[PDB]
Amino acid sequence: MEKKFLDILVCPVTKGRLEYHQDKQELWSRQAKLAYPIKDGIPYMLENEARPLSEEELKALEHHHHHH
Repeated sequence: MEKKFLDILVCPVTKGRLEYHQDKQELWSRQAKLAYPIKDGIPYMLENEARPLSEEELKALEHHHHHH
């Protein structure tokens, strides 16, 4: 039942849902068109460290990615 516990990650502005993927530890947001970096549990939603997503990536947010 351990969801909505650590699974409450949302954007600081749009406050929409986020799903993380390992390897790069990136948070993808279509609602913000950005991607946030995670440093071992330290999300950097900072202007300097937050990077935009490409259209491809944006388009690949039509559904959950690597959730299954």
